[PDB]
Amino acid sequence: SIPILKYSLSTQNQRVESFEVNPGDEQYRIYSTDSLPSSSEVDQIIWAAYRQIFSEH
Amino acid sequence: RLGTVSGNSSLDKLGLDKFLSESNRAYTPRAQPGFSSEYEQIISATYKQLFGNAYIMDSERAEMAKQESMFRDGQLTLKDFCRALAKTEQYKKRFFDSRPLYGAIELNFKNILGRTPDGLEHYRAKSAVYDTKGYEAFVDAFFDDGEYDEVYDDYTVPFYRGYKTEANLSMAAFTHFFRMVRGSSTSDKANPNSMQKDIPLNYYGITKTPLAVIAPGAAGTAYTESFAGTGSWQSGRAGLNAARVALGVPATANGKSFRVEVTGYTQPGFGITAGTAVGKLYKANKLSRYPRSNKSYVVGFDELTPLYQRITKNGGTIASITPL
Amino acid sequence: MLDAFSRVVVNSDAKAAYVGGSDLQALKSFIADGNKRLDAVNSIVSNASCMVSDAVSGMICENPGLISPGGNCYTNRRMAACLRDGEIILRYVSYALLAGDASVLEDRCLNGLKETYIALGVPTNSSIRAVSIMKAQAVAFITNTATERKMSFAAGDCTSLASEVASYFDRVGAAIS
Amino acid sequence: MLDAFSRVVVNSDAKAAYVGGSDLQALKSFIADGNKRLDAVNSIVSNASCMVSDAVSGMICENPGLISPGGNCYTNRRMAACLRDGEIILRYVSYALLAGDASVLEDRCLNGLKETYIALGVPTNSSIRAVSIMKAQAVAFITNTATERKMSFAAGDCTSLASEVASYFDRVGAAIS
Amino acid sequence: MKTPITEAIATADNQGRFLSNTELQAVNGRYQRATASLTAAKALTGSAQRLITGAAQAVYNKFPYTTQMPGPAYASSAIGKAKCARDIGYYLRMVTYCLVVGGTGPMDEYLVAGLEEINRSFDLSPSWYIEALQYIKNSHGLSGQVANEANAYIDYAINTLS
Amino acid sequence: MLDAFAKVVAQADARGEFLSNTQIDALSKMVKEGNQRLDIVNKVTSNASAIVTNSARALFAEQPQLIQPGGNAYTSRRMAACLRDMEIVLRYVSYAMIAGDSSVLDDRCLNGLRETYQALGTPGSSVAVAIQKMKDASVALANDTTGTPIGDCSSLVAELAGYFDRAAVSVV
Amino acid sequence: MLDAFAKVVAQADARGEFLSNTQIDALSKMVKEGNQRLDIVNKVTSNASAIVTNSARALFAEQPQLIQPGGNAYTSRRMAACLRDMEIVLRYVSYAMIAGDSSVLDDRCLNGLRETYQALGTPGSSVAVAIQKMKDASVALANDTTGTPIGDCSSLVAELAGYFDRAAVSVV
Amino acid sequence: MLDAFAKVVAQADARGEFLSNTQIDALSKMVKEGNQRLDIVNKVTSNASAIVTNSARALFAEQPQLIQPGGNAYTSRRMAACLRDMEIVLRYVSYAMIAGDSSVLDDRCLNGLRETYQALGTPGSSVAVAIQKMKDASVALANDTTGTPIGDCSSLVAELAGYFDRAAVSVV
Ligand SMILES: *CC[C@H]1/C(=C/c2[nH]c(/C=C3N=C(/C=C4\NC(=O)C(CC)=C4C)C(C)=C\3CCC(=O)O)c(CCC(=O)O)c2C)NC(=O)[C@@H]1C
Ligand SMILES: *CC[C@H]1/C(=C/c2[nH]c(/C=C3N=C(/C=C4\NC(=O)C(CC)=C4C)C(C)=C\3CCC(=O)O)c(CCC(=O)O)c2C)NC(=O)[C@@H]1C
Ligand SMILES: *CC[C@H]1/C(=C/c2[nH]c(/C=C3N=C(/C=C4\NC(=O)C(CC)=C4C)C(C)=C\3CCC(=O)O)c(CCC(=O)O)c2C)NC(=O)[C@@H]1C
Ligand SMILES: *C[C@@H](*)[C@H]1/C(=C/c2[nH]c(/C=C3N=C(/C=C4\NC(=O)C(CC)=C4C)C(C)=C\3CCC(=O)O)c(CCC(=O)O)c2C)NC(=O)[C@@H]1C
Ligand SMILES: *[C@@H](C)[C@H]1/C(=C/C2=NC(=C\c3[nH]c(C[C@H]4NC(=O)C(C=C)=C4C)c(C)c3CCC(=O)O)/C(CCC(=O)O)=C2C)NC(=O)[C@@H]1C
Ligand SMILES: *[C@@H](C)[C@H]1/C(=C/C2=NC(=C\c3[nH]c(C[C@H]4NC(=O)C(C=C)=C4C)c(C)c3CCC(=O)O)/C(CCC(=O)O)=C2C)NC(=O)[C@@H]1C
Ligand SMILES: *[C@@H](C)[C@H]1/C(=C/C2=NC(=C\c3[nH]c(C[C@H]4NC(=O)C(C=C)=C4C)c(C)c3CCC(=O)O)/C(CCC(=O)O)=C2C)NC(=O)[C@@H]1C
Ligand SMILES: *[C@H](C)[C@H]1/C(=C/C2=NC(=C\c3[nH]c(C[C@H]4NC(=O)C(C=C)=C4C)c(C)c3CCC(=O)O)/C(CCC(=O)O)=C2C)NC(=O)[C@@H]1C
Ligand SMILES: *[C@H](C)[C@H]1/C(=C/C2=NC(=C\c3[nH]c(C[C@H]4NC(=O)C(C=C)=C4C)c(C)c3CCC(=O)O)/C(CCC(=O)O)=C2C)NC(=O)[C@@H]1C
Ligand SMILES: *[C@H](C)[C@H]1/C(=C/c2[nH]c(/C=C3N=C(/C=C4\NC(=O)C(CC)=C4C)C(C)=C\3CCC(=O)O)c(CCC(=O)O)c2C)NC(=O)[C@@H]1C
Ligand SMILES: C=CC1=C(C)[C@@H](Cc2[nH]c(/C=C3N=C(/C=C4\NC(=O)[C@H](C)[C@H]4CC)C(C)=C\3CCC(=O)O)c(CCC(=O)O)c2C)NC1=O
Ligand SMILES: C=CC1=C(C)[C@@H](Cc2[nH]c(/C=C3N=C(/C=C4\NC(=O)[C@H](C)[C@H]4CC)C(C)=C\3CCC(=O)O)c(CCC(=O)O)c2C)NC1=O
Ligand SMILES: C=CC1=C(C)[C@@H](Cc2[nH]c(/C=C3N=C(/C=C4\NC(=O)[C@H](C)[C@H]4CC)C(C)=C\3CCC(=O)O)c(CCC(=O)O)c2C)NC1=O
Ligand SMILES: C=CC1=C(C)[C@@H](Cc2[nH]c(/C=C3N=C(/C=C4\NC(=O)[C@H](C)[C@H]4CC)C(C)=C\3CCC(=O)O)c(CCC(=O)O)c2C)NC1=O
Repeated sequence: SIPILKYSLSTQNQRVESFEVNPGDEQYRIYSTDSLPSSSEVDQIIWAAYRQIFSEH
Repeated sequence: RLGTVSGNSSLDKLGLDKFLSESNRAYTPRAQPGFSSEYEQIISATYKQLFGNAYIMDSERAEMAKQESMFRDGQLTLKDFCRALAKTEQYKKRFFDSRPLYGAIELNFKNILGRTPDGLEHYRAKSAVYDTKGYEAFVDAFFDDGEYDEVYDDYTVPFYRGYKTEANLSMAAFTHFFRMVRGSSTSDKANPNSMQKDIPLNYYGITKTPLAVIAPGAAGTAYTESFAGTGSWQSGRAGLNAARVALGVPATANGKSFRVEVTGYTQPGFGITAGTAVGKLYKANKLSRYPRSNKSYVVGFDELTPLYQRITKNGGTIASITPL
Repeated sequence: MLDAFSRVVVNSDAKAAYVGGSDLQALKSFIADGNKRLDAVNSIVSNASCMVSDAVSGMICENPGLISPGGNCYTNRRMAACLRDGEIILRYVSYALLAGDASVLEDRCLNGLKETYIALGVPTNSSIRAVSIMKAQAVAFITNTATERKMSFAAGDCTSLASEVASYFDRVGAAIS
Repeated sequence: MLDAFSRVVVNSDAKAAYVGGSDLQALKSFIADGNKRLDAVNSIVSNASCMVSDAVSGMICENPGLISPGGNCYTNRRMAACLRDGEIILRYVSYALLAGDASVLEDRCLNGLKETYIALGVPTNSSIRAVSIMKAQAVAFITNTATERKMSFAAGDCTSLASEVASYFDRVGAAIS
Repeated sequence: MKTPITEAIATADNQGRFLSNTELQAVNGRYQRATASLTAAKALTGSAQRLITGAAQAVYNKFPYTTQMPGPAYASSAIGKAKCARDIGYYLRMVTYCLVVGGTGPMDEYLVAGLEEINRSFDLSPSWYIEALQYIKNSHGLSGQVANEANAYIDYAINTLS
Repeated sequence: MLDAFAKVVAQADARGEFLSNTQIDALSKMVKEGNQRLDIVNKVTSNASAIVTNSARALFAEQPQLIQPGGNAYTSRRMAACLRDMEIVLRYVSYAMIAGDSSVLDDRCLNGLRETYQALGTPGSSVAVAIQKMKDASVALANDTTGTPIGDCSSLVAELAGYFDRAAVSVV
Repeated sequence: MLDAFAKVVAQADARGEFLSNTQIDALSKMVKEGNQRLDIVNKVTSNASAIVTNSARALFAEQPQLIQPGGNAYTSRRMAACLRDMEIVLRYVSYAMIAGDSSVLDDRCLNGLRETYQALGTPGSSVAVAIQKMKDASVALANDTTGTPIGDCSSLVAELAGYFDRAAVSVV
Repeated sequence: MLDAFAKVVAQADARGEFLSNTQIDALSKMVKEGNQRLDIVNKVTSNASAIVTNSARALFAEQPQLIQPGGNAYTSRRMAACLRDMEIVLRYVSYAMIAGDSSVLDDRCLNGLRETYQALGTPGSSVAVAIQKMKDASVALANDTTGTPIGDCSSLVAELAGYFDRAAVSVV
């Protein structure tokens, strides 16, 4: 029932690997709910969800 | 084997065939002399019944070699004979001293009375005797009550009774009763929810919360989720258990909600190509995709279909599904 | 178990007040309407064998797949149990209306019968079709508009009371739901 | 509790089948050479505790570090429970042979033995290494192929039932696989 | 609760990293200023009843309508003045908790999150608490680097009310 | 998931040795049915709508409960929920028949099916007749040699009907 | 995730009072022993795999059924996943060593870890041996006097032995 | 969700049963009171922040143990989450005022609300005494004769009480 139009990929950075074991400084900070956060650290996830899906505005 | 309407019987395949086949009553007002294969069968019945199918060897049966002989003339069974077996070192090694006070209480109800106490007001009446009047009146708090002098007349053997509507316990005491009874191949110690070092029902027996009654021996019955309360008053954490309530706008957005109970995943299984990704097999922070297994989900009716795919293409077995 | 008379006490306990004249005005009118409720529950329990007759022989004509060989009311123990499982749940709401509080219904049966029933294998939509067949069976009896048996009451209007036994039986059905 | 005489009556009551004599010929084949089951049961229950005598002794000769520090059959208490652990399951094998179904090893033993042996850390590989040793130990008294002993038989093919114990030995490693 | 120690743990846990020499100077620099910050926490603790009631009067001198206007959100009564002194005592207590842990952890969790829901509901102005905190900033009577640590966590509270 | 070649290697690693030569010519009987498995797939994958129309034609006739007002499959999405559930019990059996075991059958369909019908209230009585109305409908459909030569296929008719009854006992 | 400083703060706020004078010098004691605690975790991160491979080769020589064909930790996909769990608990005790408490340790590692070891079928008594095989090697380098000035660091390595003991209890 | 018209669809829906003529003249009585329904919901939601903050203020007056330190509603995180749930019941009661039945109030807001509170530890007897302030601040708000011409709603104000006492018995 009308599948999607079969587009094509390109060259990007996310579809190769980095060879970055122990990544240093520009890690983008995995906020997660398996690390069992406290109630002040659930609040640092909800701000990161609002900053990602909305903007900072 | 599994079946509810398979041969018209709902609970013979739940694990209670021999607990509903036998009745274990004794027929003579004193044990007759001469024949020692008709009343030693009663004793080794009670040595698995009262101790909860624990291994009593003969190296400790001959340590307790007085207390059955005084039953053969002088004590009654169920009122005095397993009462004397409840005052032993072998009873005090398994159900009193490796575990806390409530865990000694809540394993004694399965041993003595054949039920699970509900709430804490049944834990109130039993633990008002230990802190005032020792251990011997603590064990004999059970044996001289209305809960013991009515269900068994004094020459049967105390069975399990925590599933019937004549045993007016609760409806939650059904749901604890198959946490306590896992077929006829377990014990107090060979029980995964609590070993001898632990306590079976800390939160759930107190707060009367009912649980997922899993049929034992099923595919993926190796699951029990752990405990961490949530909230900032009790300074708890978030992320360990899915909620038992399912309220809100995602309550009735996708229809009626459900609670699934996943047994556990591994690292081979996530890809849709039947193998392991050969490489470093991890991220940099060296955790799994499901970094602890035996997890659970809350999901509505209109997304039961892709979630049942996404568990089963990934190596997760399902314990049960309960609606909320 | 809670009473409605007990309900104003714990209302007045965390508030740490005494009992005033303000919340007392609900309970003194509850006294003089007590006989009207006492004229209700005696006919609920005395036509109870008809209400468990039409509990289970009525739900089985609108899904006869349980008397089929393989169904969930096929054998004569499950035939016996379905006659028995319904005559306890109207015995409990006869207790619940004299206290007025639904918590005696909750802690005794309605905390956890749903978790048993999918391990006992019975369907819940069959149950609430058998719950609601006692619902309108109940509310005929309190008002005296029942057809084949008409009983002795006084004259008035207990439609505040007749909503209350309808306020119980949906939560009977929502507990299984 | 199921057996092969009553395996069909939980099959035929899905059909509500009054059993005319077509399906009963397997039961008339079950009563035909059930003496070969009976002549094998007396070849099992008289030679029973020498099966378990080389079970764990056959396990520990190739898996040696379970009597080591940090084993599982280290002490006398740790070892003698294992010899009753194997003798219980071979007692429950031969209930199913004279009955004719796979009832008794599932509705008592493997209604919860997978969570048992992981509550204690019983190693599932070594608790099937002994039972695979006890697989071929239990076929030789039926076959009369043994290096050491001969049982007074009559000479036919019991290979329908010589692998039926191995067709009970497969689903004891159903859950503890 | 963010501390310097529970922040360098978190960037070590992001990379799967054992605690290297990078994360052993973030926790060492807390120890070279835990000396000056714990004297400031001990000094603000002792002079609490001077600083709380003095700041409650300095609000009332700048905003005299708050002691005059009727209605429950104002300091015109006995119990209205008691709840204002409770509030500056709540504010000054979280300053001293930050000097113990070395960062703005305890006033993020117990004070700042959910504060604007209260100040709009109960009709309390955020400029009533700037004047209470600007008293405490230049009337604690500390000096040197002991004053530098107390003046850091006071105007963190001014910037979350502004 | 694991297959019929994998289990005799799963008992070659969990036992721990090399190959016995009696383990090699037991796989000759797998290719004695190896071509004969392949045309058996053509009797069920070319008749995918054909079994699941002809079975649910029958199933509401002697059992008219499903079409009752107040019956189970009443709305048209519930009646489409029958057709998406009648075929997968035949689809994963068709995955099990090309496999030679029931590992992927238990992995992706069966484990989680008794309790899922019980939470929804769809009966365990009549989801076994949907096995049984397609059980005899593929015993006839696969026992004919229209296109392939003639010989012995008396093993594999007791294997695809050795998988429907496995699905019958795993749901009731 | 709490610290030692944040645990005594959070008990003060739930009582609703300032910190006592006996509590500040209890924490002023804790900051002057900071360079002892910085010297401990510098010893067990500069040997953060020479602890682990020498604890693995100690345990594998002692218990031989781990490496046996058919074993729990036999194959090389269950060998790095054995060395993963031996390396993260040396990581997460060293986070709990620098914090001063162990509420980082149980919630980010040990909350239900013996329940996931129940689901995998892992012998958990031997991993508790491996933590104790790592525990004494961790205090043998904490007591090592090379390169540091000599003083008394007695109760800090009994705190470090208590963190390994809390890890080794709740994995069986 | 269901309103009053959606009741008798699904109350006949499960027999097929059509709509009989003796029911709908009671339902065309309800549209005579349709204009006395929508003023009355406009009376509640115009004052929707003056019924909340005037009854939380009269809650902490009589119960000072909730705003005292170590109380349940002590911090500013848990004060905002006390005024959040005091307004949530004010939404779902007025949703049940406009609809004609309870079945969105006790399906989206009261289905496990006291067992939310037993797990968190809030006093479930004390949320009922805040709701009964909001019952008396809204029933006495919806008997004013300004803005409308005086009409007897005496029938329609018992329905507004009857969901406010349904949240008074849900939370204990
Ligand atoms: C001997 C090789 C010469 C050389 C190679 C070089 N290439 C890169 C970086 C990238 N190459 C790609 C291209 C792809 N990535 C993909 O995943 C795919 C499949 C779709 C392609 C075609 C990309 C995206 C990068 C950048 C990201 C990355 O690091 O992988 C680099 C790295 C540059 C750096 O300094 O990091 C090198 C060195 N360069 C030479 O000098 C050789 C002549
Ligand atoms: C030498 C150690 C003992 C041992 C270890 C062992 N563990 C696994 C597999 C898992 N362990 C976990 C638990 C966690 N993983 C984590 O990353 C974290 C931090 C968040 C925890 C708490 C999980 C989830 C797995 C499975 C996924 C994985 O590979 O990480 C295994 C592999 C078992 C398997 O079936 O793959 C082994 C071998 N086992 C032993 O024998 C030693 C005593
Ligand atoms: C007509 C046949 C019988 C019947 C079918 C029926 N099934 C459902 C609902 C579900 N079935 C499943 C099971 C699966 N879904 C999958 O995608 C897979 C493979 C991965 C399986 C094994 C699930 C998850 C549901 C719920 C979601 C859905 O609807 O698909 C229903 C609907 C129940 C309802 O009341 O709406 C019906 C009617 N039921 C019968 O009575 C027939 C005998
Ligand atoms: C007057 C305040 C009373 C009180 C409130 C209180 N509630 C909570 C926490 C929760 N309440 C709920 C219930 C709901 N949340 C919803 O979003 C909805 C509608 C969809 C309902 C019915 C839930 C889920 C929580 C936990 C999440 C949260 O809101 O924080 C708290 C604790 C807040 C915390 O962070 O721990 C309080 C204080 N408790 C009282 O003592 C007053 C009587
Ligand atoms: C005992 C007989 C009581 C009594 C009970 C009442 N039954 C009422 C309605 C009713 N009764 C049945 C049962 C019967 N009718 C059938 O069609 C079938 C088979 C399917 C059976 C067994 C049904 C189904 C119903 C309708 C309920 C429903 O499904 O919603 C009833 C209300 C009518 C009235 O009398 O006003 C009552 C009171 N009647 C008595 O008075 C004696 C004491
Ligand atoms: C007692 C002597 C019984 C008896 C038992 C049988 N044992 C049989 C087979 C068997 N036994 C072992 C263990 C043995 N082999 C070893 O290598 C070691 C030590 C390292 C020991 C203790 C094994 C491994 C096997 C084979 C099982 C298999 O193939 O996996 C057996 C079968 C035939 C046979 O050997 O006789 C029997 C009948 N024999 C008796 O008759 C007395 C009564
Ligand atoms: C007990 C565990 C040890 C031990 C510890 C001592 N170290 C002492 C002083 C010291 N340590 C360091 C290095 C350390 N401090 C840091 O700030 C950092 C990283 C940034 C590291 C690795 C320094 C620089 C110093 C001197 C100044 C200071 O204390 O920070 C010390 C005091 C010496 C004394 O007692 O007079 C002790 C006891 N010493 C031992 O012998 C065992 C092995
Ligand atoms: C030996 C072949 C195995 C092995 C055996 C162990 N079994 C242990 C304990 C145990 N096993 C059962 C199950 C058994 N009892 C029954 O009633 C039934 C079914 C009817 C069966 C199969 C129970 C109930 C228990 C616990 C009893 C108790 O100790 O009170 C066990 C542990 C003993 C201990 O902890 O000291 C062992 C070692 N394990 C092995 O490694 C070999 C391969
Ligand atoms: C008929 C309207 C129902 C129905 C009835 C069945 N109930 C069955 C078993 C059963 N029910 C309970 C709960 C029971 N005990 C109580 O105290 C109360 C009231 C508060 C009730 C309802 C229990 C504990 C059991 C199991 C009894 C036991 O195991 O001894 C049952 C099956 C009997 C059986 O499996 O042997 C039936 C048929 N089920 C239906 O399908 C309709 C909806
Ligand atoms: C004092 C400078 C000014 C003032 C104060 C005033 N405040 C209130 C009431 C409340 N204040 C809070 C604030 C907090 N609670 C917290 O837990 C925290 C974090 C630790 C803060 C900042 C809250 C919740 C209330 C309401 C509950 C209470 O009674 O305390 C009042 C009373 C308002 C009322 O309606 O009763 C007053 C008078 N107002 C002034 O006039 C001063 C200028
Ligand atoms: C010994 C056993 C025993 C009882 C059976 C009750 C008997 C009883 N019923 C009512 C009295 C009444 N009962 C009803 C009830 C009803 N009328 C109706 O029209 C409806 C059909 C029905 C329920 C709504 C009404 C309206 C009154 C009159 C009002 C009153 O005085 O209570 C009264 C008070 C007046 C009187 O004395 O008659 C008493 C004592 N009490 C008992 O002690
Ligand atoms: C209470 C004790 C008791 C019993 C156990 C049975 C004993 C018994 N076993 C067999 C009989 C037999 N047993 C065997 C079996 C074998 N022959 C072999 O060499 C194979 C190794 C092995 C096959 C596994 C065979 C082939 C027969 C004869 C066929 C038959 O079963 O009738 C027979 C039939 C022979 C006859 O008619 O006399 C009897 C009566 N009866 C009893 O009263
Ligand atoms: C490449 C894909 C592929 C297929 C589509 C099938 C189709 C197929 N089957 C056979 C070959 C065969 N096919 C059958 C099958 C049957 N005969 C019966 O009696 C049954 C009713 C019926 C099963 C449905 C038999 C029995 C043979 C072997 C012929 C013989 O026994 O002599 C052959 C000849 C080559 C061979 O023997 O392997 C082919 C092409 N096999 C394949 O390899
Ligand atoms: C969009 C929002 C919206 C509303 C809220 C209603 C508002 C509304 N109410 C009335 C009209 C009226 N409204 C009331 C209502 C009341 N009198 C009381 O004493 C009670 C306090 C209160 C009920 C809650 C009465 C008594 C009348 C006049 C009688 C009548 O409607 O015929 C009218 C004039 C037209 C009419 O008579 O029906 C309107 C527009 N309509 C709307 O379009």
